Amino acid sequence: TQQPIVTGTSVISMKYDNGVIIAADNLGSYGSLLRFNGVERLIPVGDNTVVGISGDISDMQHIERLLKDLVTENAYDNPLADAEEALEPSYIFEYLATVMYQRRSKMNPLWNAIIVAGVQSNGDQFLRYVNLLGVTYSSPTLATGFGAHMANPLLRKVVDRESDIPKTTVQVAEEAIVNAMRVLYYRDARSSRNFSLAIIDKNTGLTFKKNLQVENMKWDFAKDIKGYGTQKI
Amino acid sequence: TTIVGVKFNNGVVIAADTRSTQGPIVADKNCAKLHRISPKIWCAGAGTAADTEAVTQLIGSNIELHSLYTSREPRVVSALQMLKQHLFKYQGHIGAYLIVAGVDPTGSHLFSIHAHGSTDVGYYLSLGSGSLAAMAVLESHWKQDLTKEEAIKLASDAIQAGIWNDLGSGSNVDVCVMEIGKDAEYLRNYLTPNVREEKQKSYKFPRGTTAVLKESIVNICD
Amino acid sequence: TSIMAVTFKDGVILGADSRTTTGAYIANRVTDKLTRVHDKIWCCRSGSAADTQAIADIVQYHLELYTSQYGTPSTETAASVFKELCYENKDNLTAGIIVAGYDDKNKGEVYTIPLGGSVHKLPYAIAGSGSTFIYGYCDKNFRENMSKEETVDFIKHSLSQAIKWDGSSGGVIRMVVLTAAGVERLIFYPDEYEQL
Amino acid sequence: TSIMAVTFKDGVILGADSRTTTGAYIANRVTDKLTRVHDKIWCCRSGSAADTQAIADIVQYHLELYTSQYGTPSTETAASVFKELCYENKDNLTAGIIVAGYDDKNKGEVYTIPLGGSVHKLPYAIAGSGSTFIYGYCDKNFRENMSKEETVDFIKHSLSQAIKWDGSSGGVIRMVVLTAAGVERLIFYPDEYEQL
Amino acid sequence: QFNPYGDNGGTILGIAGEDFAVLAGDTRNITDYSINSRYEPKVFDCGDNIVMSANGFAADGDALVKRFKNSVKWYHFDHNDKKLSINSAARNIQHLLYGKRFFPYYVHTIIAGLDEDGKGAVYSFDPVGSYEREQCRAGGAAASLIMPFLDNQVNFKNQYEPGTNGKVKKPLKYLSVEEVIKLVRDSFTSATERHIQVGDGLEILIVTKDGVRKEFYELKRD
Amino acid sequence: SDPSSINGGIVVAMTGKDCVAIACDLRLGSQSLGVSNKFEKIFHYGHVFLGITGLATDVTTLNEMFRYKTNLYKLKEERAIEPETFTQLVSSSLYERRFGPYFVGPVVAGINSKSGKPFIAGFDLIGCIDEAKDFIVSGTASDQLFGMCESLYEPNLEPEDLFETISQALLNAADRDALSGWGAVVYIIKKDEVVKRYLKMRQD
Amino acid sequence: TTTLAFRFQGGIIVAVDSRATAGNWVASQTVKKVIEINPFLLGTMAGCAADCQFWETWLGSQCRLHELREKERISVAAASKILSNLVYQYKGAGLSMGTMICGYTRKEGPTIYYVDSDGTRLKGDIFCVGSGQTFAYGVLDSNYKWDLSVEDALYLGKRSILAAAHRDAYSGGSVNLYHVTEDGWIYHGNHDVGELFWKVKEEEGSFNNVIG
Amino acid sequence: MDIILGIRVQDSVILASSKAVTRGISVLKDSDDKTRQLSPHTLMSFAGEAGDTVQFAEYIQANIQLYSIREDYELSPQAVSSFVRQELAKSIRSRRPYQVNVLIGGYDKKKNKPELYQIDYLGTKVELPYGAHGYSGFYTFSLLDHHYRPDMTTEEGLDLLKLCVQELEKRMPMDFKGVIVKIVDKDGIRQVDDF
Amino acid sequence: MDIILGIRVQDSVILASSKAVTRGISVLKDSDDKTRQLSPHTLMSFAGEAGDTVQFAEYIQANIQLYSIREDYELSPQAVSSFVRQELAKSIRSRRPYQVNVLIGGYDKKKNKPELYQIDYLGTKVELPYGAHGYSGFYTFSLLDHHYRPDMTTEEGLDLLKLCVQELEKRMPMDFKGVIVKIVDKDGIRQVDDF
Ligand SMILES: *[C@@](C)(CO)[C@](*)(O)[C@H](Cc1ccccc1)NC(=O)[C@H](Cc1ccc(OC)cc1)NC(=O)[C@H](C)NC(=O)CN1CCOCC1
Ligand SMILES: *[C@@](C)(CO)[C@](*)(O)[C@H](Cc1ccccc1)NC(=O)[C@H](Cc1ccc(OC)cc1)NC(=O)[C@H](C)NC(=O)CN1CCOCC1
Ligand SMILES: *[C@@](C)(CO)[C@](*)(O)[C@H](Cc1ccccc1)NC(=O)[C@H](Cc1ccc(OC)cc1)NC(=O)[C@H](C)NC(=O)CN1CCOCC1
Ligand SMILES: *[C@@](C)(CO)[C@](*)(O)[C@H](Cc1ccccc1)NC(=O)[C@H](Cc1ccc(OC)cc1)NC(=O)[C@H](C)NC(=O)CN1CCOCC1
Ligand SMILES: [Mg+2]
Ligand SMILES: [Mg+2]
Ligand SMILES: [Mg+2]
Ligand SMILES: [Mg+2]
Ligand code: NA
Repeated sequence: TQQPIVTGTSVISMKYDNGVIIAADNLGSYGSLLRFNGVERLIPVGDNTVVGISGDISDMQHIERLLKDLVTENAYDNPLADAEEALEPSYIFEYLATVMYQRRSKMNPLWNAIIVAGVQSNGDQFLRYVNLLGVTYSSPTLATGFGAHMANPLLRKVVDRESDIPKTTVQVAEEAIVNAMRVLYYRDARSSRNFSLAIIDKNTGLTFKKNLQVENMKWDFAKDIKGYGTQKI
Repeated sequence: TTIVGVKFNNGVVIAADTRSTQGPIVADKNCAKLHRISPKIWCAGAGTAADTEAVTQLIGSNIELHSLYTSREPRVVSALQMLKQHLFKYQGHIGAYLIVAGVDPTGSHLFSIHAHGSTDVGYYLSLGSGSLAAMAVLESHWKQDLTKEEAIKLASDAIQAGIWNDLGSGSNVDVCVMEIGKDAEYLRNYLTPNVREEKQKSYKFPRGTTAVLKESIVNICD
Repeated sequence: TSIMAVTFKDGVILGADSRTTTGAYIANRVTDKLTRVHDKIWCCRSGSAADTQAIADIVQYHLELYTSQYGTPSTETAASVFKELCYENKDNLTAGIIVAGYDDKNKGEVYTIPLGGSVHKLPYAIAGSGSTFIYGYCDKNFRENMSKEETVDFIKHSLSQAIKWDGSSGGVIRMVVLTAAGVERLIFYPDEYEQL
Repeated sequence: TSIMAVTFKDGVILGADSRTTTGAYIANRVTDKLTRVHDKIWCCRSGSAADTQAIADIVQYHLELYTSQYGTPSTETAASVFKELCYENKDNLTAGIIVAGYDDKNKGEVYTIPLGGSVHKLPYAIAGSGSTFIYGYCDKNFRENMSKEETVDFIKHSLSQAIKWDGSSGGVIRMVVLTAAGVERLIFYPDEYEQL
Repeated sequence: QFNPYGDNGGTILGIAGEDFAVLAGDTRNITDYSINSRYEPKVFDCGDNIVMSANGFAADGDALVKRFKNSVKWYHFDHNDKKLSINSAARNIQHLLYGKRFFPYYVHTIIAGLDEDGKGAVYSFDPVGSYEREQCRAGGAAASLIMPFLDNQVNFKNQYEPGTNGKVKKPLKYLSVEEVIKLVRDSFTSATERHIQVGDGLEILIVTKDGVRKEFYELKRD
Repeated sequence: SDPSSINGGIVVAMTGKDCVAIACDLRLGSQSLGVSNKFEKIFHYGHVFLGITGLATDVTTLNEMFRYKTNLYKLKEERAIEPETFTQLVSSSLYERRFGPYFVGPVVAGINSKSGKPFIAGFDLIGCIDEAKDFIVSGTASDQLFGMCESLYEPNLEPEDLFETISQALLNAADRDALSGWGAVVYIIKKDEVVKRYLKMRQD
Repeated sequence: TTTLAFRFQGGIIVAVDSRATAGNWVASQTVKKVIEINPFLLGTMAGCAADCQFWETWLGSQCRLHELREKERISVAAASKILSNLVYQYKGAGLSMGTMICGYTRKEGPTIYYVDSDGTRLKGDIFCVGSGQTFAYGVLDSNYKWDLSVEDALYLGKRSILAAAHRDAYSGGSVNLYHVTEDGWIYHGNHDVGELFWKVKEEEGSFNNVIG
Repeated sequence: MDIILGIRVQDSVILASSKAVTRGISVLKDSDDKTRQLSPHTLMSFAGEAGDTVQFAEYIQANIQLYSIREDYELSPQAVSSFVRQELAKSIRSRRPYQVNVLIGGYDKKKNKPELYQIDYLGTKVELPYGAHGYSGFYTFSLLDHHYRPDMTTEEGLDLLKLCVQELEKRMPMDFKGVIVKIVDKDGIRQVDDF
Repeated sequence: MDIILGIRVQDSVILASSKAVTRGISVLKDSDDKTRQLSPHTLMSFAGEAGDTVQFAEYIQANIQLYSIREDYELSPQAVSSFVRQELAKSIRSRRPYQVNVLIGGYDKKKNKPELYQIDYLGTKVELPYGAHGYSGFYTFSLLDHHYRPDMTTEEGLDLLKLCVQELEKRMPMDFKGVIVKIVDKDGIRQVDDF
């Protein structure tokens, strides 16, 4: 039985025609205190997978070490470690999903919500979620925390079902993700302006973008707002 | 529930879904969450269904009497003040979360009231279980100097976000447009994107299927 | 919330953020926490939005009725009415209010009223959840008899830090200037204050 | 507690107050919260005195055994051992530790380990109950590549404010300077820092 | 305090014919008032002409299905590729569930297939292992809505022969696969209307001696 | 100690072509113990019918209360109360007890004598009106009734057909609820004739 | 549930209902609450369905192992005690079982043992177990005599379950009858209450509380 | 308190009520009459919380007797039962409710019919051919379902009642020290002294 | 379970034990023997938590019988009681203690004296002229304080015991369905069939 201390907020993601996009802000909250501002919550595994993690940061750092160790262990006695027998997103996910459910069953969970985004060896897009309860699900769009409430509605307007994926380009998909991150900065009290974004394409590969900022924000209309009702001045 | 309010050029528009729940069960598939306080002051309600209805009727009654007393068309701030003082008095036990809007001699207005009696002001607002789905849309597409047709679209789009993505919201979209200098138009079932598909079979029973023990004529007359 | 009120040479300035939270959700990102109870007597509200709102409305009513009978009330009088409500209903209220006003005799005055309902007259006052992070900064940087421009910078820099560290604070920085000249409303957007 | 560790040009400086409380009673007013785990690797302890003490003793033992086999450990290695204890025993510990050390290759380094057991490498770090009051001040005043004298003043002024506002903090300000030159212990009494 | 259980919603339904059996289930996955997936299958082909679904807490349901699939695999290894009969699978599942009697799998389980005489079979389980063979069974969130409908339309309960003075019951008879699928589709559309955790899509798995076939149908997405 | 599920019971109402139907079970128990198999839950005030489920003492109390109120209505108005108006009276009366409510689930059914339109409505224990074209359900087997009505119902049924549909909705829903059943009554209501039938159902 | 079993001149009668509950939700109406352990041993089920189902099937496996090892059918006493010693090991953990081990052996004769989840084990001539045990006792006790005929005893057992199925909200479905003699157990059919009630009411003239 | 039964037959209503008054581990009395005569042809038995029972019974008794004197007329059993129900229906939403369950047996002289009403402390009224309060019902209802006939005589009703008491004495955990039986018919109320 | 009594007289020990086995609102059995013979001249009655009672009694019985076979010798009542006490003294600090109270009546053949030991579930042993467990003692102890004499015969002891059962049947709330009486003397253990 735990309680989360230093926490990370929403992780959002979606599929597009050739691959997947995933994003998450760089904040490490300590309750209401916005304590740490240089936290990377997107962790690449190889050149074909990115794991986005929210929840407890100490448990996130533990998972980082497991994935780091997984790459090492896979390389052992494996001449095709950088080829046919490289780590797939589906392998990495199933490993984590096994761990998450084992820990909840021992009543000592890893207090996290995880999204594994990647591209398989056959070109298929991989996007699947797992959390502290060991609950798993997949969808064209996936998000954690506040992202589930605010991002998914926006991302589902772009890709509402499976047939909408081939029709969605990387330019359109990235635009929707960046818009969603802005909306979260407006409305999530444990979010930050700075964030990271990752694209895993079946042609261009892994593109990891750091130090992004939310921009083109609408604040001007605030100047006209007075009191809470009757106040004219 | 999912409810919104949006300001535009010459007035204000409010909208709502039409689902009513009792646990995980849908009690009413086409309920009316848009309430008339006065002819040109309408209220969208989320929370405890009976509270939103009763509190809106009570203040609407007192507003009518006030309008008759003062020989003036009622103001939105009067409804806002009366509602918030009533709700505050009951310390949140009357679970009404309202979006109050309307036009009056002062202009066009848009407010929100919480159950505990706190009021907000804004150009676009959303309340209820699907308020986060709706506000995501409003924050994405809202802009200054909206037209009437643009505001109705934005409002109904915000409600749709709740209908599809929130389990506490569903069925149809109701709208009410309050423009300055015009009558307020109440658009009941403005959108109906959740029509039930034809059933595969008719379950009309053969007459005599049900076993009966007694029969009798009931007297309803005097 | 992060709120503050600072006296200076020509009068007093009130300052506040614009964030209203229901948990970790921001219900309103453009809130006006600076409220008028009289021409040149304003207050900063922190705590329960419903409670502070109801109190400010009653005080506005009392001071309007005071003005009708006895003329313009003092800032001390306004603070006394706030206190009386906050103290006598302390078991049912969660309101931390800063009262600030401008007389011509007494110039700028600031009174802070914490949870208990006690009154404290000060040169400057800070309150709200985000005030904890700027006690050190505000104490080191505050000076008496500052100019208008210095006081605006003091409040801007202070609330900037409070907003930076407090998740319950954010949005725009609203300010209200109270002098003999009149009442001036100021606003400052994230793109400006964030990179101070 | 109020504690902090700050990197600078020549290395790193650790700083702390000297107050130990059992409720509102000050059990020890001359506490030494700066503890040596290795020649030039020290830590600042906040939280449970018993827990942080037991941890530091185990870490000192591990690094002594490390040195016997593999030579001088890095500051990162020291922080890793702290983390491992704090993370794996998070349900039974209340320890907020700042680890600071000086390598000749890596120069001054600071790692903070909050309650959860997470590790965060930073330019400077603040912790303890009194740190809340100086987030604003420290962010505005910290600069990279400061001198020794500037860094001492930064810590002195910062902890001065933390002590001023936090009742759980007080007494003297102890500091430990970690450079290539060696290890220097500093102390500052109330009569000096109070009137800054 | 940490709560190890959750509710992922949805609902499932199994009907047995003379020479076939169906096991249906909606494809919606939820937590609280949010939708996680609109298409997340929970009816699986487990081999040996057995289909299985464990509805309730998805993590427990996936774990159970995974364990049973693995049980079938080792049954082949240990008993010379013998086919696991539906009655033997049921008993095996009881032991899987009861093994966690004091820390249960929060799922209502249903399996379907053909018995050793070639006739359609449906077995249903409680969360701790009690099981029973039936012609009909609904499980999950909307089981209370669907089940009485099946009692009426599959086992002809409360239906008497017209003109017999409620003395002669409507005779029991097997249904065609075409009639059964009509009942499944009508059952799920009705359940989708009044239960917020049910919707999005419907996936049916039909089992005959020829193997396992699938059918998919859209459901309302509100 | 959940007032709504001590005594048990169900009520369902449906609309047809120029007709309405309202039905109820006959059980009254004290949790597991069945006490009475004659406890009817449908009452009428003129041509307006009211069914009430929930705590039996409140069911009896409300009947007596609405009889009281409709009798005075008739004396002063010099006419029988209509379903739409009665529905509003029920809502008022229930919300009057907002913070100490009657633990009931009432259902109004009837035909407007002026317009001829069939009318049904349902309420929560505090007064929220639930108007419906098709059907209204109430009781301890409300989930079951929702599932039966939502599948079996079709619009514009003739009185003789509507009787079969509502009776089968009630019967099969009641058999999946432990606290409902033990007999049943169905009212078929036309513009100027009302037939009441007692159903034969399983007695367990 | 409602289960009974009584001893008489012509052996043992065993009668049970067939309802399963999940609160006020009727989970089933067609459940088997008697387990045929061997041609001479029966076991009734009441309480948690899974506990009853699982452990009484397990009991049958233990009784089979006994006759393999000892080349002799297990006694009713020994069979009941295996089960009672098992549940006593789990005492406090939360098992809910109300059982009756009924059977015939040469050394014992017709014998009934009541066994429950808190470790109680009692030999006796008459027992009624379950949520509706009291309703069954009322009819059974007031009509019971040792000298009942096989025909009358079968009916009394059937009528006692019917009585409970009627009044007890958590009992019903159908009646499953059994008769245990020196030659073993004999099944006497499944009797749906939907038809049995009206048949009994008409023929017997009882159940005057109900609207005929 | 504990056991109170009621059986309506062809021409009379028979009420049986246990004689034991227990407090703690002591039976304080074994001859207690748990009933009051409300009017010449109406009898009310009662059971429930200590003190509340008698206080309520006597309060009702006083009111019915007051009515009788005022109008020089006996209220019908139906009318008395409705009055009693309303008093309990008020009570349940009071600061301290009466925790009393009652059976009202009466003979309506205008209809020439016996009537038995069962009312619990919530104010839940039902007319019945036979009734019981408390745990008694769990045995007697099923027993009476079997043995009761609507056209029975008073003597047949007493034998039917003996069958209930015997079953209760056999299977009930507590010693209730037998019952006081009373018959209500056209000639009024009388007590059976040898039961 | 509930009522177990014991009376030591001149030449014997008499144990009375109630026959009722109640669960819930049903008396499941009215002929239950709440005792086990530990050895030819030692008898143990028991009362307490369901299941625990018999499980404990039979466990002790098995151990004493094992000792008898091993040594070809009967343990003294004092020795048996000390063994039983120690088992309960262990039990009370176990994960799940035996909630069983016992009376051990025995005839010591070496001393030619009857002996009665009262041991509660905590392992609290006392030798007594008369003993009881549960609520029974609240009536019987004072009664025996008055009527008991140390030099009484077995017949006088049975009359003294009848006086206890009568008092309990009068004042105890629950119906305990009479008692099974057993006598322990120089000739061993025998049961009184007509009580
Ligand atoms: C969405 C649907 C909430 O899920 C809306 O808020 C909706 C608002 C609404 C307004 C007017 C007309 C219809 C609908 N709210 C509800 O439908 C509401 C949900 C709700 C239930 C219980 C609550 O407090 C415990 C709060 C909100 N449903 C109801 O009010 C239903 C009709 N009534 C009840 O469930 C009965 N309540 C009475 C009050 O006390 C608890 C039980
Ligand atoms: C910051 C956010 C924290 O102190 C500010 O004080 C801010 C002040 C403010 C906000 C809006 C308008 C004027 C002034 N306070 C809030 O935003 C306030 C946070 C808060 C709520 C309740 C409190 O104790 C009762 C204390 C602080 N937010 C609200 O009041 C919002 C509108 N409502 C709720 O959270 C609903 N509450 C009602 C009270 O009970 C808990 C749920
Ligand atoms: C400041 C004072 C408070 O945050 C510091 O963190 C300081 C750190 C310190 C003190 C001495 C040496 C090195 C570092 N902490 C304390 O003074 C500490 C306060 C504290 C107590 C308990 C805590 O949770 C378990 C957290 C902080 N004081 C003590 O440890 C004193 C010596 N002992 C107690 O107060 C006894 N505790 C035992 C644990 O539970 C409650 C009572
Ligand atoms: C009557 C109907 C009252 O229940 C009978 O006792 C009946 C007996 C019976 C025997 C064999 C097969 C089916 C039914 N009992 C039940 O139907 C039983 C009631 C009950 C539930 C839980 C209990 O304690 C744990 C005790 C009695 N119903 C069930 O077992 C139902 C089908 N299953 C569940 O409630 C599942 N629960 C069991 C406990 O663990 C969590 C899941
Ligand atoms: Mg200090
Ligand atoms: Mg929806
Ligand atoms: Mg029943
Ligand atoms: Mg009653
Ligand atoms: Na039950």
